[PDB]
Amino acid sequence: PRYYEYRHVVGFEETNLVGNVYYVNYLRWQGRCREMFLYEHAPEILDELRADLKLFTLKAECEFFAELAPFDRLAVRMRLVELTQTQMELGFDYLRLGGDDLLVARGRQRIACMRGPNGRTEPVRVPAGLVRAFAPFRSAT
Amino acid sequence: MSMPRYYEYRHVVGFEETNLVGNVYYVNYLRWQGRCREMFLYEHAPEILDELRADLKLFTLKAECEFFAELAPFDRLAVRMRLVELTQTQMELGFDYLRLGGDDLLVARGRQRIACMRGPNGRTEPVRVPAGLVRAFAPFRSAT
Amino acid sequence: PRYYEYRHVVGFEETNLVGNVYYVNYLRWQGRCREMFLYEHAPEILDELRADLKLFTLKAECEFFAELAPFDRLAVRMRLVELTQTQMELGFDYLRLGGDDLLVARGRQRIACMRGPNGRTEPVRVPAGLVRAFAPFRSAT
Amino acid sequence: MSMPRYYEYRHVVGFEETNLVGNVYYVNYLRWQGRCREMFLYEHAPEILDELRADLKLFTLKAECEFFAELAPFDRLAVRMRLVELTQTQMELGFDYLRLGGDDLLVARGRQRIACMRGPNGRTEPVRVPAGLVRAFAPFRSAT
Repeated sequence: PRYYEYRHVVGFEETNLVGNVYYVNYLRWQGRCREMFLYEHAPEILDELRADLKLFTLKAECEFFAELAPFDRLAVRMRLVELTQTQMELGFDYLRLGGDDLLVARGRQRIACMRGPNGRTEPVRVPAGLVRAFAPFRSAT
Repeated sequence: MSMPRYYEYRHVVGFEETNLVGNVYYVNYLRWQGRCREMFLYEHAPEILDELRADLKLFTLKAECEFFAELAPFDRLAVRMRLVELTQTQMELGFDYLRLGGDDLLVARGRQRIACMRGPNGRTEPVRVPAGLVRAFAPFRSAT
Repeated sequence: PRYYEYRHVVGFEETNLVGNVYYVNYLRWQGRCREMFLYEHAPEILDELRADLKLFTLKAECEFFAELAPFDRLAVRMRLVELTQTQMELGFDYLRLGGDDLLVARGRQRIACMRGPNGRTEPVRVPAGLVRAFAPFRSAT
Repeated sequence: MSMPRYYEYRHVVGFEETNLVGNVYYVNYLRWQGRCREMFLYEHAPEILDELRADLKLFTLKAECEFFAELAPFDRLAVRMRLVELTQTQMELGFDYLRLGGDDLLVARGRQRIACMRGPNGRTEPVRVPAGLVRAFAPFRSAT
């Protein structure tokens, strides 16, 4: 279990006039996937994130290979690519679950942990709890 | 006067774009890329809509953004777009995000790769970038 | 079972600087709830909705009684208020599921079924399949 | 010259706002109410932000919209807002949506009820509408 899975049934609001899913939604799903991971494996991070901790997204990207239709069942699999003192690089595989599974997109995010008054924040070491939650996903043993 | 120009999209940050942290949720930066590129189309090649309603599709092959600072509600944003690369059937767009103030602060940089296609939704074949679009992007084409 | 239930865990993107859920999201959940109802009870409507059928929202409204926080578990219960020849009035109860359940909002939508070229559409009788799917929700027997 | 005026928010419809049907997804109309009301604040009472960051909260008690026509991508929209009612602690805003063309077509009408509050997030007490805000809305106050 080296990845976290977020499942989603595509809705009409996510489509555009061409009939497929508008590209922005793929980036939105990265955030949804990453926060559900926190909800299920490190809920304590919200209290921090509701306090003074901040998760700053340094980079967000997605490459698209195929299209998605309304009501396609999607599985976004998140993996930990790299964990540094203060940052985390996350990888996302987007699978359309059907008669057969199809990789419709692949993305990445780099996030930095930070604390301090808005405008006067500084990078902080990845919270111990989050590092523990990442245990099964870390390449390092 | 023939120096490559950028197409500028200006936006005043609202509250819907902010999260509990107090700054702009990252997704909005990618949204603004689409908004910027479509307002460019609206102003320079509105006739592309008729094509987009028929069989023409602008398929985004890649979208990315790197973030350097924070944006707060009511901040004045300027998204500057340039055509950085044009092949037979694809276009690469560059986006520079600036917070307008005394000193314009670069808050992020983005990029998109788009492929032109025509065909039965699901049975699409690549097509050469529409002539009208190529001409429209001409003045905003970056050489470097 | 006179209502359909859509469950959702509130995420960070749905909050604003004040820490609660931005009001627009409540209206978005009505659409999400109504389409998941279709997905589970009248999936054939998509094929129609991907063809020439159109669900035109004539009215959408929501009244707010309390606030919602990130990661609160929400239950949106949808009921059929009225079913006419061509229209449907839907009611939505928004419950925050916690130690105790709290009614945080209540909304309504009126939708009209229509067919025809965009700009030249006309109201059509509610599709037989949808009427059947509404059987357990109809006041009429 | 003293006739009640409306505050106008103009928006060019984009592709993100459209659904597979080809018109604007209904949710966007409610979005535009917030956008319109906040741009009003930005232009007429920007200092409210400092209050919104501290303890002031604009709680939306009710939001509604009725739809009469369709809006397509690239349509020019005008959302006109008026203060329709002002009590000690609440405000009711009216929104008229028009598609701008030769003949401006009314495509929808909306309304919002907002309550002013201050206090520990969850332990909020109602407060009288801020003086600065009341004055800012003055010229856009509707009597009927």
